[PDB]
Amino acid sequence: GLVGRGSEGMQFDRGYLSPYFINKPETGAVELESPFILLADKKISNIREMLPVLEAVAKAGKPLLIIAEDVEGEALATLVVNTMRGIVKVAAVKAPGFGDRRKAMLQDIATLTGGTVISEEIGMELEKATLEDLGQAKRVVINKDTTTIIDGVGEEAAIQGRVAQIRQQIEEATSDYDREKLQERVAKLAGGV
Repeated sequence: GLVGRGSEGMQFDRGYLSPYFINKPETGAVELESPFILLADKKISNIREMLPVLEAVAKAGKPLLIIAEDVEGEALATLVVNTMRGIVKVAAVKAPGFGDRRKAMLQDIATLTGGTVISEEIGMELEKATLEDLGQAKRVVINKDTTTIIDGVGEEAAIQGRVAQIRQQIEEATSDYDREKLQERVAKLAGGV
């Protein structure tokens, strides 16, 4: 099953949470150059937990892609109004998958991009997130159905280590279904380098 080409980015089947993020109307897509990337494993709905990071990226002068369980209510509303006013170049999408796998893929993305997942179970506060926790990529492209992360800035050794972790998980898998879902994570990681 050789792939006769180089990587084409890490792509997952989640699209923009608002059409007002679209900055490339020709292709109905959001294209962000050198974006910061926020990874959170919970639903973001309060403006309170969104402003700190927003002011941070606004200060650095960089676009931001937010990947969380979901982004809605006042939080989403604040992202939309500020993006339309041109104060920040943001886009929000739901994290891929569900359950434990959703969490594992959020970590795949964090590792690929040099970011840190803002994890609810361990007590991490979104309002306490800093630029250091944000991941980065050369570019991201989001349309109605997908999100593509191009050239994540993660440490090469860390990314290779994550692939090795998944490889071991595959050997320990008990079904072709599980093995293919694990292999899917490997292919996505390989696509983002």
